[PDB]
This record gives sequence, C-alpha cells and structure tokens, in this order.
Amino acid sequence: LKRKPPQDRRLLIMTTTSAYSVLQQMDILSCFDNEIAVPNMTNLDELNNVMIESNFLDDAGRVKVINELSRSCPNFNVGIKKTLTNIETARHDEDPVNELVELMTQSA
Amino acid sequence: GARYVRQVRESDKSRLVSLLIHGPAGSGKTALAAEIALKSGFPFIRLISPNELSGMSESAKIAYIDNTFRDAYKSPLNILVIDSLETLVDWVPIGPRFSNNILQMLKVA
Ligand SMILES: Nc1ncnc2c1ncn2[C@@H]1O[C@H](COP(=O)(O)OP(=O)(O)OP(=O)(O)O)[C@@H](O)[C@H]1O
Repeated sequence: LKRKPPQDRRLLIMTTTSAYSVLQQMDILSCFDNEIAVPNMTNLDELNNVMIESNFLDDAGRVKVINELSRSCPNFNVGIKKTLTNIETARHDEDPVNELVELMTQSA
Repeated sequence: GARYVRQVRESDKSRLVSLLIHGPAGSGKTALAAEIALKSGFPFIRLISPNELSGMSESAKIAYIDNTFRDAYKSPLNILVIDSLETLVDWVPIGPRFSNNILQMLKVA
C-alpha cells in the first residue's frame, strides 16, 4: 500500500473496515492518507425517508409507527441493512405497525 | 554526514563505520540518507529496501541479503543504505511477532 506505480501511472485505492481499534493496535494506520467516517441512523425522519423509499408506510402506517416509536423508544440507532431486513420481514406477516414496532425496538 | 564521509575516506585504520538515523515517523529520514550518499561520490553504492523483498520466502531473503553484503567486500570504498530496519524483520506489537533468523543475520552482518 506504499509502493508507487512504475513510470507515469496512477492509482487510487479504497479499503473499508469495521475494526478501527484493531488497526490502531496493529500499528498500521500510517499507510493511509485520510480517513472517512460513516455513521448510523439517529433520527426518526430518516426512518420515515427510508420507509417512503421502500413503499411500506402507506401514509397511515407511517403516522402510527412513528407516533408509537416516538414514545416507545428514547434512543434510536440502527444501520440501513438491518432496517431494510426488518422492513422486508415485517411485510409478510401483520403489515400493521405492531410487527415493525417490535422489530425496531428489539433491534435497537 | 559529510564529515563522517570524509573520515571514512581518509583514515587508514577505521575500516568499518556504522550510523543510525532515528526519529519520529514521517520526519524525512530516507531522503536525507540518500542525499548524503549521493553527494559523497563513491564508486560503489547500494540500497536494500522492503520493496525489493516482497513476495519471497525467508530463505530467499536471507540469500539475497548475504549476496548483497558479499558483493560489497571488493573495491577499496563502499557505501550501503539499509532502509526501515524494523519492517525487515516483520515487527508487530500484538505478539510481539518477528523473525529471529533475519534479525540474527543482520546483527552478525
Ligand atoms: N530535509 C528535507 N527537506 C525537504 N523535504 C524533505 C526532507 N526530507 C524529506 N523530504 C521530503 O519528504 C518526502 C519523502 O519522505 P520520506 O520518505 O523521507 O519520509 P520518512 O518519514 O522517512 O518516511 P516513512 O514514513 O516511510 O518512514 C519527499 O517529499 C521529500 O522531498
């Protein structure tokens, strides 16, 4: 990761990770020229945007589930992958808000 | 650096002079060493770097090191640049892990 290409060639490398602390301990963090960060979802309106994009809310469901989780969960932090999986599995049985509420509450 | 180069050039008893160039990471050590070596103006100059040893096995690496050090015992004036000693022995502080063979070879070389 620190070898220049021969002659007049060019190269861009992008490497992902999820164990930043481990990389710090290994003492390998000096091979990188910068560091981007990707955070989780931390708001209800973002969940609403995901819902409208996934065609699940049907408006009334949006209101009911958002209202329920407004007071049913003080802190909310989940990734996009798990949220999409929860939405998809909720679609099958009991499309009503209940199933999604339980899934989201337990996942968070 | 220039003073040390002159001393090795002139003295008739000092037949081996070794230096260490240490500092914080990213401080620019290799550039300075290369500059000194270039401006010295000696007939025989070589460099050993991690890049050259990539992909080989332990025995191949030891063979290469021994060959390079043997090539330098001819001629009456020589210069060698060994780069990034700590990564030539595969150091990692978790174990800690490293290679004893290469380390011992360099220590005796
Ligand atoms: N004395 C110096 N004056 C100006 N630029 C310097 C000097 N020494 C090094 N540089 C610059 O530093 C860059 C190369 O850095 P160099 O590889 O020497 O760093 P290093 O700290 O030895 O590296 P490493 O992080 O691999 O241990 C080049 O851009 C070179 O011009």
